Amino acid sequence: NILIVGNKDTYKSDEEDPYQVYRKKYQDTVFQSCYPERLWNRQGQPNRHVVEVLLKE
Amino acid sequence: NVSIEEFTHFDFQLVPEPSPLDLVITESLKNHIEVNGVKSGALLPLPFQTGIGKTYTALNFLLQQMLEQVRSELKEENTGKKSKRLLYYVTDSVDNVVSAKADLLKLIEKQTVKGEPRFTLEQQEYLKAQIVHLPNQSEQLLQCSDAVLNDVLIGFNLNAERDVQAEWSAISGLRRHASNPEVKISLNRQAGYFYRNLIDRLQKKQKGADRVLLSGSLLASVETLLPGEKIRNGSAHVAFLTTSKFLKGFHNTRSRYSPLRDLSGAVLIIDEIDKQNQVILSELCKQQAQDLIWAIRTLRANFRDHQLESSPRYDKIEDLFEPLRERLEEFGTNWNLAFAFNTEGANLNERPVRLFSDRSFTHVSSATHKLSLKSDFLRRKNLIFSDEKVEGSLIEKHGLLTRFVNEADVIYQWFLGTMRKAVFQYWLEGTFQEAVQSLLTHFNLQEFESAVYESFDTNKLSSSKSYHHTGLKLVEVAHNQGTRDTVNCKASFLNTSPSGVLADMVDAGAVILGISATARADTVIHNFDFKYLNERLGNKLLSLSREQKQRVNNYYHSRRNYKDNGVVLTVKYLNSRDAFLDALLEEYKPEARSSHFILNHYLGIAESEQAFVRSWLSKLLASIKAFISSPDNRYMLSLLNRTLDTTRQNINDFIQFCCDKWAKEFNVKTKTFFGVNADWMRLVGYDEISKHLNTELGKVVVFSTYASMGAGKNPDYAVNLALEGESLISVADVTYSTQLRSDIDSIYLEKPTQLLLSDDYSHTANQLCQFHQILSLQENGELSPKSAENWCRQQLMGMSRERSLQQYHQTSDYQSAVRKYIEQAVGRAGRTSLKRKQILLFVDSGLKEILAEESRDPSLFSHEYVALVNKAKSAGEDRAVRRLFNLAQRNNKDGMLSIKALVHRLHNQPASKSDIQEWQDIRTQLLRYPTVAFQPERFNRLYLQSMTKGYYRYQGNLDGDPNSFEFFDRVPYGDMVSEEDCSLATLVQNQYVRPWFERKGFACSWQKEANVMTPIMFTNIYKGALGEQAVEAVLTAFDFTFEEVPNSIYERFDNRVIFAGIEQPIWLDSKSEGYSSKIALVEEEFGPSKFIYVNALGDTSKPIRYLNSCFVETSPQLAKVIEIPALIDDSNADTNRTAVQELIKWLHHS
Amino acid sequence: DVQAEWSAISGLRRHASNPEVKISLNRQAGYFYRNLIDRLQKKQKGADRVLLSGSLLASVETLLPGEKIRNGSAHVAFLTTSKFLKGFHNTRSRYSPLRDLSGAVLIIDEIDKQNQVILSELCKQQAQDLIWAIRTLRANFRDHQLESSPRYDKIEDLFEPLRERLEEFGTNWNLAFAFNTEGANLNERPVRL
Amino acid sequence: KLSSSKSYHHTGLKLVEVAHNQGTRDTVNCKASFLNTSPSGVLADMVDAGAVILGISATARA
Amino acid sequence: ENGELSPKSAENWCRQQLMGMSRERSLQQYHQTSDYQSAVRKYIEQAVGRAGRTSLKRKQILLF
DNA sequence: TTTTTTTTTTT
DNA sequence: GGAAATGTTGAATAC
DNA sequence: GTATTCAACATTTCCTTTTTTTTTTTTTT
Ligand SMILES: [Mg+2]
Repeated sequence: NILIVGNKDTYKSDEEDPYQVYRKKYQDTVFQSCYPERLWNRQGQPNRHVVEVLLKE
Repeated sequence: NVSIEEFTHFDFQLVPEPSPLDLVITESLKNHIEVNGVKSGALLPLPFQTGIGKTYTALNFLLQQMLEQVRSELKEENTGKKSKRLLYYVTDSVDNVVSAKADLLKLIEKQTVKGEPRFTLEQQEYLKAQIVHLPNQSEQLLQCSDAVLNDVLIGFNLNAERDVQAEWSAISGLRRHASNPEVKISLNRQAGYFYRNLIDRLQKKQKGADRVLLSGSLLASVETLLPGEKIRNGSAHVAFLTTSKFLKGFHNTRSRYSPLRDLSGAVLIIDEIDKQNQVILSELCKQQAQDLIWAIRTLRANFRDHQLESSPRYDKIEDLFEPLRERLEEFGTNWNLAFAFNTEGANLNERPVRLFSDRSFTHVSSATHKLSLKSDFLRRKNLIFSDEKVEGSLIEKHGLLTRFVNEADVIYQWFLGTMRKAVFQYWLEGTFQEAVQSLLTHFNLQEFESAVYESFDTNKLSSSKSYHHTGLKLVEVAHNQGTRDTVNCKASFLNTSPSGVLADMVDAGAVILGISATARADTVIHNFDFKYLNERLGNKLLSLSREQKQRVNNYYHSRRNYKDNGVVLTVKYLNSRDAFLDALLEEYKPEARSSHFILNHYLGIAESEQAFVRSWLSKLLASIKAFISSPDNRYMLSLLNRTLDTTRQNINDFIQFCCDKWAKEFNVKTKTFFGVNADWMRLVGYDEISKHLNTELGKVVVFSTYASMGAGKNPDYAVNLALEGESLISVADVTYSTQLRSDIDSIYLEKPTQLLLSDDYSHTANQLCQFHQILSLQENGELSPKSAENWCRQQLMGMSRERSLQQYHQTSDYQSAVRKYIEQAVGRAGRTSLKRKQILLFVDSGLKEILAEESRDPSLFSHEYVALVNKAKSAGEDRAVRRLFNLAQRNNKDGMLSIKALVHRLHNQPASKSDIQEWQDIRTQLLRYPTVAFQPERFNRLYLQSMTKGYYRYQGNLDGDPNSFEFFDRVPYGDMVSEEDCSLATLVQNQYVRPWFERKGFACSWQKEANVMTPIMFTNIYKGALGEQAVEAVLTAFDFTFEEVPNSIYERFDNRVIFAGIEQPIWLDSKSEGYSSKIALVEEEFGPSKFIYVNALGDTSKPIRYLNSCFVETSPQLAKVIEIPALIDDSNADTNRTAVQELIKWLHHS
Repeated sequence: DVQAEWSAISGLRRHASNPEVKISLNRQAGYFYRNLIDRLQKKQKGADRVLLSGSLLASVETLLPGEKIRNGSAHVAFLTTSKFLKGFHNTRSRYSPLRDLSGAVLIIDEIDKQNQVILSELCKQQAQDLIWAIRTLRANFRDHQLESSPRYDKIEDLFEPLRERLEEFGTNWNLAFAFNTEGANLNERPVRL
Repeated sequence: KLSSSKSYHHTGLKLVEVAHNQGTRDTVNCKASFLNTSPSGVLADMVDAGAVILGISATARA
Repeated sequence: ENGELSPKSAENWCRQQLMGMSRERSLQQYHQTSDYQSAVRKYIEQAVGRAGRTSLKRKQILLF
């Protein structure tokens, strides 16, 4: 699972954050997360290096 | 006071010895009368080089038209049918209008024939009175003296009114000391408003019975205050005004007069014709946005029962509005306009919703979702709710919000068009205001007054379809101001492009004489679409011929004989000079460390801009050094993109340092001129450079931009022979009116950068004219429909200005625009006949490849442009081919999306009569003309131009995405559209079909022509029509009678069939649960019936299949549908007589 | 446009000695003040609320003296009768003192003179065409209705008698047709009632 | 309205001017201008709305 | 409304006002009321009130 | 017949 | 919460 | 108005351009 979640500080409580919720809910499930700004270049094209990094992680 | 009797003994046959340009204009307008007739309009583009007599030629033509009117009025005064033929001189800038009027008056005063004056003093006074100038209202007021307007106020008794005299006193008091600028803007604003109010007052004073009789001094003062009155009186018929004023119109005492509504018989000289494209576009972009929800609700509410007088003056007007009332009632019922509208669910406050649509295809919505439209009767609201659709699947099911907005736009524009038609039926232009007011007041629609006034001057597959006649619409859906529970759909429209406006002027009857050196540049961003104008005007678009072009070329050579006199044009292409720039920078700051540091610190260049600045600065400095080291060139002009004003002072000091260094090294003093702006030339006149070259010794560098050096600015200077040396020579074979002047002799040309139109003004905040560019490119074929739709999407989503430029760069329209800039630059710098013995042209090397591809006809090029092109080429992909590919895709996707809408409307019961008629028209056109020899007018988008005559291969999913169609030999192996692939030859060999086809006029074979039907037409319409006609052809001769399937279930079955002696209703379908659903739908309305499914072509040996209502096989007596597999044998076209006999045997068992 | 107008006003203000200059400056300043308050009320209406504090807050309170009254920082106002009847702006909207007179203490100098001033203010309302007004009311109230949500409770009941009266009026007087005079020359002299 | 307190000061007056519409010679408008209350009605409305009014003038009760 | 005019006089004055009326004739209509005299005394009472604004007075003040 | 000069504010 | 690996600011220390 | 040590988040790269790089106008309201 890749969970495109918002920035961690902008969520005021742990249970509001999708991160730290499905992480404790699905205790036996591989997880990976990302922010949705972190897949654009400065011209807006998809950033392939990010998706290779996500896949290898 | 002078009268027309002064010309009684005037010799109208004596004319000055005409130039070849005058002869060319006269010959072209003679031929126009022969070909198109007397009352026809025309468009004559004249690619005349400015500086070789362009303005004199235009004004001499204008003067000849003035004398023709005098001769006609003297000769035909006894007829009484007076026609004061209007002549206009329009151009975009105020100063050019004023200058042209001044030059025409000067030409009247000083023209001579055979050494004798053309006109006497009284004749001169008569002609100069026929000419009028129409500025903006503020400047019109500030021209008039206090005596004139006091006379006007006294004569119209407005002097008694308190507010009128208060404002006039304030304006006068400002006018006494208006030297200050801020005083000037304030005075201009108040003068405009006061002129508006005052003219309103005389207009209401004049319309009624209290009409102040105007004569004598009051008439003169009024005509001075309102020059348009002289046109109404018939005392003047020549008007000098700008394009914006021409589009807006001018007042007289009676009303506002719009020249666009009265173009019949007018002659309209437009200077700088190709600049007027974007001027007209900016005038069209300024329309007031309007709310479609409010508009449709008001139209529906007021058209419900309000009606007109039923008097003789309202004949046939109610019938015009009758269809619109029915449509409004149906629309309000369907979309529940009793309720208001609101957004439900997804937050509209974080972002409103933007919808783009060209009214034909390429629809784009800013919402990622499928915004649908739901009527909640538990509440009383229409809710724009958001299904969670993703932005990527924009080709999904068509939502409801877009349909609602499109239909509302259609109804609104229909109302405006019906208003125009009703105004014409009510009535030639004083009736217009009264007609609009009476119609709007009878219907209680006075709130639409401004919309009708603003828009008045400005079944589709069967029509000539084009963007220029259609335009575009962008609608933003946002919360209403002050409320949080109601939504408005404010819409901004372009109903026509500037090319459409120009073609409308020509169709209305105007003879338009468009003069510009680049009048036929091959770009649609920076010029009118002449492909569209040639399609629409035909041969009313005049063109000077090859012999005429050769004569003009010879005349231009005789005035610019460089070669026989020894003038040489030297061209260099400069690239970056990094070492040269670095040495200069290290000389500028001797004790600094590195030249990169000098650039960063002392010049103030960020790390991002360093490479770009090093590129454009090195070329500029290399050109300047080569200019200074030259022995006798005296006048350089750099043309950059940026201005070198005080905002870039750190670079100006470095450039000044280098200039001083080279002036010392080569021992010639050079005076630079930084920041030659529009402002600089308004403040410090350009004659400062001229005076400097007239009095001082040495060289001169002038820094400017392409934008700064626009049309009408003359950079020539007065020659003082003591300073010039012997480097000036005269290149004209015959010289007259000596007045020694010369012009520029070195120039640097940077590559023009920001070429997409972008005004950045307030009115450009909606980005409408940024969609006009993508849609005009797609019209031309410069973009694939895929690229145009994607660019439209990114423009909706908010696009960087940089990225729009990159999208523009890959068209060949871009390169034609670049060459249009370069050709206009060197053209404006050549305005005299005294030249150096050498002229240097330094060019950015990024312009080399672009200029290498100039391949048009060089007969009318300027000498400098020829030199640039030849030098570019000497160091050495078709555009029409790429245009053919793109236009194949565009005509495909256009028909693909328009057939889908038409079928969806037919399946929406009831089927409207117009839709059925259009369906039949399309099928009849395709049956009669599968291919056409010339590009058709009325059905232009059923066809595509193929590279091979009569056939073409294509690849594309006919029910998938229309962006992914390819076409000619890009696809070697794929589907193929040809006469063979529809089996027309087998169909026409049959002895029953062929008489039917020859009787109906249908084509028995495909003509080998370039225009062939699009793949959507071939697969979805042509084959079905062929099958239906073949089946009807065979069965009608076996005693079947064929009549139309009615509107309740139209297009579900091709034809109702009636056999003689059988009374059970029969239905025909020609080529399971869906078919059973159709079965239930028909039998619900018409009871038990027989349905026939038959294929015209196939194997006749395969047996006939009998099915029930559920499409399950059964006995013939129990069957409800008969499935005839093959009516005509596919091998030899014999009739399947056994199958038809078995069918009629069943029909007897009914 | 804001910078252009403000700079023009400032340059006009730079000398402003001449009376007609003063008149022009007055009109321009009035219109520009109207536009500027319209805009800042827009940005304060939406979610993009500019937080006023310190120097900026004092600047707004100087430009909009009514903002001090809204903020609770000032509660004594000196203004003319005409301004009192018209109301004054704050950063949100226009505040009308007449709609919020509960608990107010109001000192009126030369009270009997204010009869004529109030009358002059009441005379200046805009006239309205009754035919157009009744036809618009009848046309729009025929089927248009409001949301039927808790924020619109008991409001449609307020309009129900008026809708019935509008339909009966339009039936009796035949408002499908427009109105015109017949016979005697209306243009010779209009009718006044 | 006879079952209510009747006074000019809170009924005011109406002046209607019937003329041809602007630009048309076949349609008439009814341009009405109203006074819905007198200044005394406005002053009494302020007092009824809860304002304490301190009217100072040497001729306050002329 | 005040009772200064009879309804007959008020309606005649309204009729003459509608048909155009000279200010001198409207003023003549007004002069017949006692409201006019109260207004006259109001004008006079303020004129001497606005001119009595200090406590230093002559031995003789002349009112003409 | 009676017999004038004053004013504010938004647009 | 792209990763690792490099790198700099601010803060506490603090001699 | 200190100097030195050090722990915490920024930044660039990545199966290698972010892309192109501006000034200019008329008219009514
Ligand atoms: Mg991790």
